[PDB]
Amino acid sequence: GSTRNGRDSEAKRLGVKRFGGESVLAGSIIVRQRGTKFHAGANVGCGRDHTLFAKADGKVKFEVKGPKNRKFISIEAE
Amino acid sequence: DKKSARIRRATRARRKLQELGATRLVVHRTPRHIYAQVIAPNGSEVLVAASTVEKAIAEQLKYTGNKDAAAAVGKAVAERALEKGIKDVSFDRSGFQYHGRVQALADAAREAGLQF
Amino acid sequence: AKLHDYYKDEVVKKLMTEFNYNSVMQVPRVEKITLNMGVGEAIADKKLLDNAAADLAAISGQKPLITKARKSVAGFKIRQGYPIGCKVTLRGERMWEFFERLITIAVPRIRDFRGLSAKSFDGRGNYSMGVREQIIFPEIDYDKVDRVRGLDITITTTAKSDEEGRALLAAFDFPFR
Amino acid sequence: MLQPKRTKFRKMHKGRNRGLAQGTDVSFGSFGLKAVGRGRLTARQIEAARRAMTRAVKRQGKIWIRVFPDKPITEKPLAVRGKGKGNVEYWVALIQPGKVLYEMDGVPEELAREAFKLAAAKLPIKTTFVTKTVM
Amino acid sequence: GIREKIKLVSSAGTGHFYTTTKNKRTKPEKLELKKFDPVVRQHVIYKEAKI
RNA sequence: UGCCUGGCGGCCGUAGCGCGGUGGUCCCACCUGACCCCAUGCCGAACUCAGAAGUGAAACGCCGUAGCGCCGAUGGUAGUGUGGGGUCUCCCCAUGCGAGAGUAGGGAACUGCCAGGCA
RNA sequence: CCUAAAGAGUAACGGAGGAGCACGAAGGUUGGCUAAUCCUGGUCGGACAUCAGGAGGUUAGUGCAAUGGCAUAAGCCAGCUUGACUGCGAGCGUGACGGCGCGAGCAGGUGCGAAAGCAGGUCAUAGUGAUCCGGUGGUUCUGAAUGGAAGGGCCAUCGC
Ligand SMILES: [K+]
Ligand SMILES: [K+]
Ligand SMILES: [Mg+2]
Ligand SMILES: [Mg+2]
Ligand SMILES: [Mg+2]
Ligand SMILES: [Mg+2]
Ligand SMILES: [Mg+2]
Ligand SMILES: [Mg+2]
Ligand SMILES: [Mg+2]
Ligand SMILES: [Mg+2]
Ligand SMILES: [Mg+2]
Ligand SMILES: [Mg+2]
Repeated sequence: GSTRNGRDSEAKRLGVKRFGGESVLAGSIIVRQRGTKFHAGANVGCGRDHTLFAKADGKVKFEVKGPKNRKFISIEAE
Repeated sequence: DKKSARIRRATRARRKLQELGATRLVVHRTPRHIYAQVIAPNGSEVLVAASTVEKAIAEQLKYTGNKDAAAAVGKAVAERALEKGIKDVSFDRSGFQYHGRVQALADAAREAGLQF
Repeated sequence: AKLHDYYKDEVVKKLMTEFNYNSVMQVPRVEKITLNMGVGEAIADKKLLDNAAADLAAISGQKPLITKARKSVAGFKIRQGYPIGCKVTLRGERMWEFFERLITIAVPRIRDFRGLSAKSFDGRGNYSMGVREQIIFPEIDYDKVDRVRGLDITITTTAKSDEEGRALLAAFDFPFR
Repeated sequence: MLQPKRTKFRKMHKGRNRGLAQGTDVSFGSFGLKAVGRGRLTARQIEAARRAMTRAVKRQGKIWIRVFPDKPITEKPLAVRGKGKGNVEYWVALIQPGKVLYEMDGVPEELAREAFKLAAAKLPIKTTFVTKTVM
Repeated sequence: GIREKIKLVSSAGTGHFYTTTKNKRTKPEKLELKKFDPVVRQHVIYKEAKI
């Protein structure tokens, strides 16, 4: 016999690149993600692939806001 | 419900203005009255305000909930804003169509000298 | 006009005593009367619905909305976005004017009429009925129609129970059996 | 022979069988057969033990089977060497210490003990007779 | 692989073109879009032509 | 100063549904018209405008009530880092970390800015 | 997608599925809107068509697998449109490399919006192929004595 499986795709190296309290330059990618597991907070942008990036220098801060308990990432200007 | 449906309409723009960090000119409109507030970027600090519930403005008017009243409140809020010295604001229609009374208020505020 | 003044100046007081309401706003009001021509045979020939719409236009005196299919159904051979009917909503003046022509003129002219049913209620006091022929109304003529077509009528009311709904309609002398 | 009517997947990782059981109380009947050992019970073993148990009570009272064989086991044919996971041959329930396997009601304890003794001889796992507690 | 490549040519007569694809069966009519012509540095009408 | 109402934030179900009671001077809501500004893939329902006869019914707000949702200890248990051990498919011991579920119990929110009415 | 051991990565002729496109709107923007399913009543009409109300609360939808997302909707509808722009790009992710990806902001010119603003294609992740040789258009480059031209370069693009 044989197998009909045997396929996979390359790993995409998603996930958090800069954790809480880390100092980042503007432009720095904070998280790579499929869809917005995290949402952009203050001084953070969301790219077309839902990458969150710093729009300003400062420290990364994770926070849960709203009734749904959504995870936001923001940059505390420092 | 109507109010909840309007809060929904207002959220996108409000969240956006919060992100930009703009001084808002928030308008509220009822069948009988129309209100106006210049709220600071932080969002928990009213700088100036005006309304047809205020007797200073209401005494001069025929009816409080019409275009002509809105025009008056628009002039009122703008003058008080320029007194403190604000000028640059962003209009927040707060879920109401930019039309009729809301438009009238906004037009009057521009003509008065607010920059939007 | 006729039934509107008839409601305000008579029917209000009757129901104020009957059910013993406190406020006048607690009294039931006829919110809207909705028509419906569920033309499901227009999938082959669309002209059937166009002619049906023209008939419904004359009856109500208002432009009909062409309703679409909500989902695809294999049993009836329909796909989503196919026109399979047309409704009309009536509020204010055109509501009463139609309600006038319904009760007095149209209902008696039904072929082999033996009173309308009084069991047709949903639970929240909203009546329904099934008109068999469209020619019962004065606007439509017997000779001019190409094919006979029935239609549905639904009378939405600001009611809570069925007894309050039938009591409201009974005040307008609605043919019951 | 007990077996899921359908499954999302045909084949399952071997996995492991650590921990103590859930469902350690006599919940339905008055008397239970409880696993003291750890292992796998095949559908055939569950059936063989059921039959012995049922016959012993002469189809009097009621018997619950608390365990269900929902784990598919594959095997490779003879004289095969790789070339993909084997075919599903049978089904098992994973048993941990404390699992109540069977319950019984509407018989004397004396008869229940006998029936469960006959059932236990069909099972690869060490068992113990247990009774319903008030709390 | 049905959509054919086309070029949109500038109406400014610069010879500047954009390329895109087009389903020629479904949409036989010629594509026509105002696009930025960098040679004249103006938004001008671009019209479809053969690749 | 206090009470009530509106608007904008802070705080995310101990803040939600239900059940019982309660408010119309102002405010808010429904409500009254619609030729118009504007609007319906039909409809002044909504949107919108011009109004203020009626109404606190619905909605909205406020007060009570564990009836739910929900929150939730303590202890124990599961798991587990390091070291050691056994009867080693799985466990135990020393030490550190320690759930989930459940139990007692709770729960009928809290707070700044501006404006208006009332005493 | 799982194996994958709660950062990334991670093998087997391990366990399961998909791609080799589509779309000038299915892109942009402004304004608006909110699902499935069931219950009750109703011409033809039936288990299921369309109408009304209630419960429900996204159990729907998303151009195509699966996963992660989506109500401020990323879902649905309409108006006007071509930003599916040109030159660039602080900074960052990911690769042995060739490469691949995210990107605020700057200049020019544009669309939508009263305006704040948003727009360098599409909810995101597949839809692909180096170099050489050659073709087409452009070009303030080169042009074997000189002027030209051929040929070459550069920019855009195509083919097997
Ligand atoms: K579009
Ligand atoms: K559009
Ligand atoms: Mg993967
Ligand atoms: Mg494991
Ligand atoms: Mg504890
Ligand atoms: Mg706990
Ligand atoms: Mg990992
Ligand atoms: Mg790990
Ligand atoms: Mg390795
Ligand atoms: Mg799209
Ligand atoms: Mg020469
Ligand atoms: Mg020469």
